[PDB]
Amino acid sequence: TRPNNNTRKSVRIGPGQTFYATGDIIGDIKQAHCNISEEKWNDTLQKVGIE
Amino acid sequence: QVQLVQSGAEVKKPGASVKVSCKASGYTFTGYYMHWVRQAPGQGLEWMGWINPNSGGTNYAQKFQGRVTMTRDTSISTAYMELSRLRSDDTAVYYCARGGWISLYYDSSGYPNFDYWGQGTLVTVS
Amino acid sequence: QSALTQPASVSGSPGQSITISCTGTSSDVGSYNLVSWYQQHPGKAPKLMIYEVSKRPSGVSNRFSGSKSGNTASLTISGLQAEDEADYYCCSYAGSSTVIFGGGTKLTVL
Amino acid sequence: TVKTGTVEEMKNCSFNTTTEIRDKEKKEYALFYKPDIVPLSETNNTSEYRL
Ligand SMILES: *[C@@H]1O[C@H](CO)[C@@H](O[C@@H]2O[C@H](CO)[C@@H](O[C@@H]3O[C@H](CO[C@@H]4O[C@H](CO[C@H]5O[C@H](CO)[C@@H](O)[C@H](O)[C@@H]5O)[C@@H](O)[C@H](O)[C@@H]4O)[C@@H](O)[C@H](O[C@H]4O[C@H](CO)[C@@H](O)[C@H](O)[C@@H]4O[C@H]4O[C@H](CO)[C@@H](O)[C@H](O)[C@@H]4O)[C@@H]3O)[C@H](O)[C@H]2NC(C)=O)[C@H](O)[C@H]1NC(C)=O
Ligand SMILES: *[C@@H]1O[C@H](CO)[C@@H](O[C@@H]2O[C@H](CO)[C@@H](O[C@@H]3O[C@H](CO)[C@@H](O[C@@H]4O[C@H](CO)[C@@H](O)[C@H](O)[C@H]4NC(C)=O)[C@H](O)[C@@H]3O)[C@H](O)[C@H]2NC(C)=O)[C@H](O)[C@H]1NC(C)=O
Ligand SMILES: *[C@@H]1O[C@H](CO)[C@@H](O[C@@H]2O[C@H](CO)[C@@H](O)[C@H](O)[C@H]2NC(C)=O)[C@H](O)[C@H]1NC(C)=O
Ligand SMILES: *[C@@H]1O[C@H](CO)[C@@H](O)[C@H](O)[C@H]1NC(C)=O
Repeated sequence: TRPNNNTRKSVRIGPGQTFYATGDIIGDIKQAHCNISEEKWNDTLQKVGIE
Repeated sequence: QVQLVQSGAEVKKPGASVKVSCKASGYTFTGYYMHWVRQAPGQGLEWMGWINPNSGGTNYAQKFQGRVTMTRDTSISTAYMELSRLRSDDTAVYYCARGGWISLYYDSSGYPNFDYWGQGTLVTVS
Repeated sequence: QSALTQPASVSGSPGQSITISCTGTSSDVGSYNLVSWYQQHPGKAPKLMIYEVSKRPSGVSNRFSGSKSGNTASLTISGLQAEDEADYYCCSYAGSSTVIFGGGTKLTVL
Repeated sequence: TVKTGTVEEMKNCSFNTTTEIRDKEKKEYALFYKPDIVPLSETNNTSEYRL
C-alpha cells in the first residue's frame, strides 16, 4: 500500500494534449511499503529446503 | 503518569500577541500527536491542528490562516503556540491534549482520541 | 463544513435511560467510523467517554453504549445518577486531516 | 515542501511551458519522484535539472 495524495493536476499543452501530474499531498506523508506474514513465510521457505 | 503542565493565564491588548506552552511529563512525547482546542464560556470547542514532535510538521485548522503558529522543543518536551493579532473574539479558554500514537506507516492523525489533557489556561483581550 | 447538530439539553428521572443524537453530513460519519464522545464537568478538563461509537475506552464503567446508522450516531446511558450531570460533546473525523467537534448538549438531573 | 512539513523523496520543480497558443510560455509546477530526475549540468548547478 501507500498513503494519500491530493489529486492529479490537469495541465493542457498546445492542441489539447492533456496530461496529468502528481500535485500536492494532504495530509501527512508516509511509506510506500509491503507486508508479508512471517509464520507462513518461515515454513514455506523451509519446505523449500526439504524438497 | 501522563501529565500536561500548562502556563498561567494572561490578558493582552487588542492586536497584541500571547505565547502559550504545554510541557509533557511521564511519557515519551516523541511518539504521540498533540492537538489544541479553544472554548469560550458558553460556546463549543474549536479544534486546532496537531504538531508532530519529530519532524516538526504542523497542521492548522480553518479560520486561522496563519494567525496562530505552533513550534516545539524536544530537549525539554515542550510545545509552544504563538497567538498573534489578538482581537476581542479571542477571549476563551485554551487546552492542550495528547493525541494518538504515531506509527510511521500510515496516517493516524485523524483519530480523535484525547485521553490526557492539561489544566488549561485563560486568555483574555481588553 | 459546519459543526454537528446537537440538542441543547436533556433531562431524565433517576434510573432512566437517555439517548443523545448527533447529526452531520455523510462526508463525516457516513464515510468513516472515527467517532468519539466526550463529557466535561464545569470547571474541569473534559474526559473521553467513547471509542468507535460502539467501542468502550479503558477506565469506563459498563453503563455507556451506542451505535451509528447512516449519517447519525448516538450514545445511550443506563442507570442515570447524579454523577452523570455533565456536558457532552460529539466529535468526528472530517477527512483532509480535519476534525469536527459538535455544539454540545447539557445534561440535567431530576 | 508540503502544507504539513516536507518530503525527501520528491522534488517540487518549477516549469517553463507553452500555452495553448504557440505564442506564449507560462509558469507551472509539478512534483516528481527523486529517481526520475537527473541534474543535467557541466558543474554542480543544483538549480538545473532534466527529466
Ligand atoms: C503492515 O505492517 C506494519 C508493521 O507492523 C503494521 O503496523 C502495525 O499496525 C498495527 C495496526 O494495523 C499497529 O497497532 C497499532 O499499534 C499501536 C501501538 O500500541 C502499542 O504497541 C505496544 C508495544 O509498545 C509499547 O511498549 C513501549 C515500551 O516502553 C511503551 O513505551 C509503549 O507506550 C507501549 O506500551 C504494544 O504492546 C501495545 O499492545 C500497542 O499495540 C496501538 O496503540 C494501536 O491501537 C490503539 O489504537 C487503535 C486504533 O486507534 C485502538 O483501536 C486500540 O484500542 C488502541 O487504543 C488503545 O491504544 C491507545 C493508544 O493511544 C490507548 O491510548 C488506549 O487507551 C487503548 O489502550 C494499534 O493497535 C502497530 O503499531 C503497527 N506496527 C508498527 C507501527 O510498528 C501494519 O498494520 C501492517 N499493515 C498495513 C496495511 O500497513
Ligand atoms: C485523500 O485526499 C482526498 C482528496 O482531497 C480527500 O478527498 C476530499 O474529501 C473531502 C471531504 O471534505 C471533500 O470535501 C468537500 O468539500 C466541499 C466543500 O466544503 C463540500 O461541498 C461540495 O462538494 C461538491 C463536490 O462533491 C462540490 O461540487 C461543491 O462545490 C462543494 N460545495 C458546495 C457549496 O456544494 C463537500 O460536501 C465536501 O465537504 C474534498 O473536496 C475531497 N477532495 C476533493 C478534491 O474533492 C480524501 O478525503 C483524502 N482521504 C482521506 C483519508 O481523507
Ligand atoms: C511548488 O513550487 C511552486 C513554485 O513556488 C509553488 O507554487 C506557488 O505556491 C505559492 C504558495 O503556495 C503561491 O503563492 C504561488 O502563487 C504558487 N505559484 C503558482 C505559479 O501558482 C507551490 O506551492 C509548490 N508546491 C509544493 C507542494 O511544494
Ligand atoms: C519561463 O517561462 C516564462 C513565462 O513568462 C518566461 O517568461 C521565462 O523566460 C521562461 N524562463 C524563465 C527565465 O523564467
